[PDB]
Amino acid sequence: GKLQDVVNQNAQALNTLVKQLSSNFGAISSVLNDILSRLDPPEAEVQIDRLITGRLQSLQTYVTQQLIRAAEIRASANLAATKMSECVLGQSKRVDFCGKGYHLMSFPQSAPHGVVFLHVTYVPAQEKNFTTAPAICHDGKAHFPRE
Amino acid sequence: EKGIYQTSNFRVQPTESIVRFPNITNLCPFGEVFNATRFASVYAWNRKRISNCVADYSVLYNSASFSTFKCYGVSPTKLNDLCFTNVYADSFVIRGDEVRQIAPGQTGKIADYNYKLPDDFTGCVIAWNSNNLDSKGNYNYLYRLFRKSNLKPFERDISTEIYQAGSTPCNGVEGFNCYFPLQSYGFQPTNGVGYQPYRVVVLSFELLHAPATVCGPKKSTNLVKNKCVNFNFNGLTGTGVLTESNKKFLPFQQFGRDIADTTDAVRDPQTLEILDITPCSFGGVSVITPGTNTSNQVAVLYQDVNCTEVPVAIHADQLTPTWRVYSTGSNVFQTRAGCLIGAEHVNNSYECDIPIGAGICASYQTSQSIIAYTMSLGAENSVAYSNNSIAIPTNFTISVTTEILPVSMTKTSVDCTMYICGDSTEC
Amino acid sequence: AENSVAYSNNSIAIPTNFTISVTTEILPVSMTKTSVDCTMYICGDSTECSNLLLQYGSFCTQLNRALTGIAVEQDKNTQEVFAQVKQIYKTPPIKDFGGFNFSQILPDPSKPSKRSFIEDLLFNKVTLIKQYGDCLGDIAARDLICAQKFNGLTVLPPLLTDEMIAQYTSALLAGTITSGWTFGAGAALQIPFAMQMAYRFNGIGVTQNVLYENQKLIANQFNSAIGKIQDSLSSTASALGKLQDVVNQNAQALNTLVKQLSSNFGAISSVLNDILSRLDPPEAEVQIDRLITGRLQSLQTYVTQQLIRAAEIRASANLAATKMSECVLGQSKRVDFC
Amino acid sequence: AYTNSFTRGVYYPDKVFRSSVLHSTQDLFLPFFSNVTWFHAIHDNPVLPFNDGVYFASTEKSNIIRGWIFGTTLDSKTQSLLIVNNATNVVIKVCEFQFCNDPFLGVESEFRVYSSANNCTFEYVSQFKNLREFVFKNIDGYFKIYSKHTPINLVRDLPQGFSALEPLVDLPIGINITRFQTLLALHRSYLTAYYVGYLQPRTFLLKYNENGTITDAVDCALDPLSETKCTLKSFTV
Ligand SMILES: *[C@@H]1O[C@H](CO)[C@@H](O[C@@H]2O[C@H](CO)[C@@H](O)[C@H](O)[C@H]2NC(C)=O)[C@H](O)[C@H]1NC(C)=O
Ligand SMILES: *[C@@H]1O[C@H](CO)[C@@H](O[C@@H]2O[C@H](CO)[C@@H](O)[C@H](O)[C@H]2NC(C)=O)[C@H](O)[C@H]1NC(C)=O
Ligand SMILES: *[C@@H]1O[C@H](CO)[C@@H](O[C@@H]2O[C@H](CO)[C@@H](O)[C@H](O)[C@H]2NC(C)=O)[C@H](O)[C@H]1NC(C)=O
Ligand SMILES: *[C@@H]1O[C@H](CO)[C@@H](O[C@@H]2O[C@H](CO)[C@@H](O)[C@H](O)[C@H]2NC(C)=O)[C@H](O)[C@H]1NC(C)=O
Ligand SMILES: *[C@@H]1O[C@H](CO)[C@@H](O[C@@H]2O[C@H](CO)[C@@H](O)[C@H](O)[C@H]2NC(C)=O)[C@H](O)[C@H]1NC(C)=O
Ligand SMILES: *[C@@H]1O[C@H](CO)[C@@H](O)[C@H](O)[C@H]1NC(C)=O
Ligand SMILES: *[C@@H]1O[C@H](CO)[C@@H](O)[C@H](O)[C@H]1NC(C)=O
Ligand SMILES: *[C@@H]1O[C@H](CO)[C@@H](O)[C@H](O)[C@H]1NC(C)=O
Ligand SMILES: *[C@@H]1O[C@H](CO)[C@@H](O)[C@H](O)[C@H]1NC(C)=O
Ligand SMILES: *[C@@H]1O[C@H](CO)[C@@H](O)[C@H](O)[C@H]1NC(C)=O
Ligand SMILES: *[C@@H]1O[C@H](CO)[C@@H](O)[C@H](O)[C@H]1NC(C)=O
Ligand SMILES: *[C@@H]1O[C@H](CO)[C@@H](O)[C@H](O)[C@H]1NC(C)=O
Ligand SMILES: *[C@@H]1O[C@H](CO)[C@@H](O)[C@H](O)[C@H]1NC(C)=O
Ligand SMILES: *[C@@H]1O[C@H](CO)[C@@H](O)[C@H](O)[C@H]1NC(C)=O
Repeated sequence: GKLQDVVNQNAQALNTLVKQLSSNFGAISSVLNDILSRLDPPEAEVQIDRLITGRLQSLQTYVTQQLIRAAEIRASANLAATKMSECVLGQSKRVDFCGKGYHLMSFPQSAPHGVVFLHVTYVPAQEKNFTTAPAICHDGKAHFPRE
Repeated sequence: EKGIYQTSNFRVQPTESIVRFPNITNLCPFGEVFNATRFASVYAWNRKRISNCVADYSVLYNSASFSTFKCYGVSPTKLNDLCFTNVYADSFVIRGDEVRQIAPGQTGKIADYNYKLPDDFTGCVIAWNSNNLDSKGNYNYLYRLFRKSNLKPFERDISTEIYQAGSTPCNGVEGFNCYFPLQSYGFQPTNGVGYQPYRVVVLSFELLHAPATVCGPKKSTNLVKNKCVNFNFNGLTGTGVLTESNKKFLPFQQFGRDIADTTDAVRDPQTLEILDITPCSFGGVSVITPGTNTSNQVAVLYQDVNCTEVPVAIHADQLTPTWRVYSTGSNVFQTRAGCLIGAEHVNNSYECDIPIGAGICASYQTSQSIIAYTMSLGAENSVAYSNNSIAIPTNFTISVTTEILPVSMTKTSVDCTMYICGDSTEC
Repeated sequence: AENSVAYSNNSIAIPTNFTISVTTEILPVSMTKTSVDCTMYICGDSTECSNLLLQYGSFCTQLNRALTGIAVEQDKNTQEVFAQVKQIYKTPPIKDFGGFNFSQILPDPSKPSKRSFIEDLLFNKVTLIKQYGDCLGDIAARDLICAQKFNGLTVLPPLLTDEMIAQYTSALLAGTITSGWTFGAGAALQIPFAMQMAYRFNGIGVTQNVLYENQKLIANQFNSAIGKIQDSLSSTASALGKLQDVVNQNAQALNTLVKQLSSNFGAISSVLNDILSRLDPPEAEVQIDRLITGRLQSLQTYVTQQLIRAAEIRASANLAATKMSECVLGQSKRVDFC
Repeated sequence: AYTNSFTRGVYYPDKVFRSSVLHSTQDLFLPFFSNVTWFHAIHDNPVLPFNDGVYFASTEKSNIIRGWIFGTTLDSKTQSLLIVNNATNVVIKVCEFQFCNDPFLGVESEFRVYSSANNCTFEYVSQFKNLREFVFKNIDGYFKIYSKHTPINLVRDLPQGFSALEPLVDLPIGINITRFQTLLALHRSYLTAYYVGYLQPRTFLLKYNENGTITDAVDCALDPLSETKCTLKSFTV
């Protein structure tokens, strides 16, 4: 779904830009050639300037939204480059950076506009209760475990 | 698809339509203005005050016998709906070709030496020719030819000093290039148009800020409060609920404004009470649905509205009967996000499916129905802590999970000239 | 301060004591969720203005879709930081944690609330659905939320309540204090608290006998440092500046949007109904189109600034989620990260 | 002879009610801490220019100040305006007078002001512990007057606080004005205590309290601190 969202948002932005060409923005018609077929240049200029203003506004709105989306996908790609070098080319001690559990190794697969990581972890399973102590006294001396 | 959608907004329509004009019945002296026996010359224009009467402009502009009738900050159609402030009438006689110069921002020497309109002029200019009443050889209409400067707007200059036009003075004497500043119109019944006399009346007023005495022939109505009505207070149209107020207006004030430049307080013209004005009930509607692949059942959330004020907020019986499945009933439930209608409130807790807000979610469960519940955070658990026990694991599990990340997006370009202009060289 | 190191080729300095330190780090997670009804902002109730607004296309569909995207991202921001574990670990009944005293950060057992003492101090310092339905009487007509509401501007509530967020933080605390770092990797495994502290001392390169021999000094230093945090929050009034900044920026942007409704943008009046009372539709259209163009420009400026602010608070919430999982569910070796 | 104003000469600039806001206004005002000319009398009244508007104050206890003469040349070649206060009304008259050299009123009323009233176009009539303040304005054929009166306790000069002037009357007199002159009532009729300031185009920031009253203002071109206050739209920095 994260990869399908990127395809959907961009197809939707292009479809909105195409559909804004049927707005007249206060002119007599949205069709430039129908304005040119009915009017002479000194008062056809009044209609064509309205159409020009509306279409320039539509394009500038599209380009601003593209710059903000591009900044978000640049941060996602920086994170994926860090995960490639820290989980596929090494073993990582950062908690939850390369899966859930204790990280052993990771494998990359390619996807359309993206990357899938397969993380292999160690998860402890079947626990028992025990009695425990911090130290052990033998001959007036305290003994601590080495590991 | 399954989700929750903002779709439109609800808005209760007004119930009555009131009009509140001052109780007055006198008629305005427009016969004494238009049907005067002798008008004034243009360098000495006559200014008459009009006050405290009922004016019916439609008689004037419909039953015209007029040639020019131009209204400037106002339309002639609306003139019988407004009330007016500081109404004045100017009146003079000029030549036919010089009717052109009585307009905002215009040259000539009627407009420059005799009578100047301002640029922010509100009012009307009325003209009609008068050759039957202003003929023979008539030499009783003077105008000025030479001044030193240009006049200000609404400034009258009546003084005949000898215009010095050389370098040497002329002390009360007509002499070398020293002229008498007024020269008479040479009217005859034998001229062509452009030299025949015209009679001109200029009305001028302010609109909609101050208390008013002059207005139009429409009848007042009762004052209805605590309901949504369509009011009119001396020309100020609007919509809302009216309520008694504690604002003390000073006597030169009639309206009050907000920070959005919105009229929120008004003084009644007949009673002298101060009322406050507030719009009707409104809000957003959200529609909770499963997929249309699944059902055609919906629940509706009226956002931050109390549940007993909904059949006021949407109107009861101005909409279709298929909007009154979703206005009262038994599936009516009050959340902190507003009022929810059409869902059954259960007492369990689940993982969230369709979020509503402030802890409430919704799902399509069991036949089938739509339910609303408080969501659960997770399974309750407890640790067996003591000061000398430990738990050690005896086995393990090898786990494999996935993580998906976006890397790149689609590269696009636009050809600006083909988007904006197509293949038009003028564009 | 100017300083100098006494470097030599056969000299070393070794420390002979230590200090237990407790410090504070504050991070923004989410911002206020808003919506605009554009037809009520641009046109009010006027159906003439409303029919003229259809000539400009789908600009309001576009603006509403941008604000709905921001509003959904705020609830994702909060889930990502606080819902990391799915077991609600209950507070342990008898507090015997080797001399370490956690009573000011745990929720109080007599009161049925979920907030701790320090969370109470924090919620009484940021000066921020209830005045909606109100604003009929005229003493409630000088506050700013009714003038926002009457022009189509709305505030939406968060999906998780404050009580729910405090239940999440209570469960994360109970898990750490009874299990160390085991509950973040799997099931929770209980260990006594001084043994947990001894192996964390081992994690920074000190032997565990240093902790067992100085256990009471270490617990006293910790209890004093918690009390100092509590005093500096209980009497100092600028500590949460990063959280107050977000509230201030949002309220200022909404106030500017409300005040732009009193510009005429080159028309005869900024009041649409006063244009409609004085003119008939062919010359009223010229004035209403100027007003429409100006108000659309004001809305588009608001929506663009909101999207850039939403991106900044999204990066801050990503950093908060990483700090939760690497400093609360583990011990970290990155220098100055925790 | 001079004094200084400190704050005096602010008026309501429109007729709309407003409460609990700040508002920015550009109009013709008298600046703060200007020096104003002082005319006193112990035992003259010259012609003074008009200069886009005039602030006028006068304190009195025995009713010496009565009306003014406005006009451009004051010598029967152009029109002029006359305002005269009587025992129980006021007489406004636009008319081509020939004014005396030192006009006054006698002990009972002796109109020793003019000598030939001719071509008379407009005429109007309607109904130290006393201070009265006036603002006169002459824009595009009108004559606007703002007024306020208050009980003064002070010993020599104008007080320190804040009073805003309310509108009095608007008169369509249609003439050109350059100078003005004050009319007194002398104790003995011999044909032979007030302050004057001038208005400047300014920008002011005004505050309204809960009851719709102007209580405080900021003159935006006084000093850099108030320029900061006007840029920020607040009284607190
Ligand atoms: C109002 O009256 C003044 C006073 O005479 C006029 O100012 C004079 O204008 C003439 C223009 O030719 C100059 O030569 C004089 O020097 C001016 N005198 C003074 C004292 O300023 C002024 O022009 C008049 N205003 C209008 C609009 O006519
Ligand atoms: C370790 O010991 C504790 C304490 O005896 C066990 O916790 C109890 O578990 C039973 C389930 O069989 C519950 O009914 C009790 O309520 C628990 N007691 C407490 C105080 O929580 C725990 O199950 C033991 N662990 C293992 C793996 O056997
Ligand atoms: C540790 O867990 C594994 C489960 O992954 C146990 O292996 C299972 O043992 C049972 C009984 O011997 C078999 O029926 C299953 O088929 C085994 N699974 C697999 C994948 O081989 C293992 O026995 C456990 N070890 C201990 C000591 O408990
Ligand atoms: C290490 O530092 C601690 C301070 O944190 C010392 O403890 C203090 O010792 C003095 C004198 O014995 C007492 O007056 C203080 O009250 C102690 N403070 C606390 C918190 O107990 C400790 O003595 C130092 N140890 C060494 C070996 O230098
Ligand atoms: C843990 O710290 C708290 C500090 O808030 C201690 O609580 C106070 O203890 C004193 C006794 O010296 C009482 O007089 C106060 O009423 C307590 N305050 C509160 C808010 O309960 C608490 O006693 C400490 N825990 C232990 C075991 O000493
Ligand atoms: C003016 O007089 C004519 C007749 O001389 C009459 O027909 C007309 O109605 C009058 N108009 C007004 C406004 O009195
Ligand atoms: C006319 O207005 C006056 C103003 O107070 C009011 O007293 C009177 O009742 C009104 N007349 C009618 C018939 O309403
Ligand atoms: C509609 O729903 C049914 C049942 O889930 C599904 O089989 C069908 O494919 C859906 N329609 C489309 C167009 O996906
Ligand atoms: C809704 O109205 C009822 C009756 O006026 C009131 O008791 C209730 O408190 C209201 N709801 C809220 C959320 O205030
Ligand atoms: C849910 O529980 C409450 C008890 O507080 C009860 O009043 C209510 O009727 C229950 N709802 C249903 C549907 O049984
Ligand atoms: C106005 O009066 C002040 C009062 O001290 C004085 O400083 C200033 O010089 C005066 N103005 C002029 C132009 O002299
Ligand atoms: C002034 O007041 C007296 C007192 O009654 C009155 O007779 C007179 O008409 C008034 N006007 C003038 C111009 O004297
Ligand atoms: C003004 O008065 C004089 C004499 O008093 C007269 O001759 C003239 O016609 C009057 N009117 C003017 C100049 O408009
Ligand atoms: C505003 O008016 C109220 C009601 O008369 C009064 O109580 C209050 O004192 C007034 N405010 C001021 C500043 O005088």
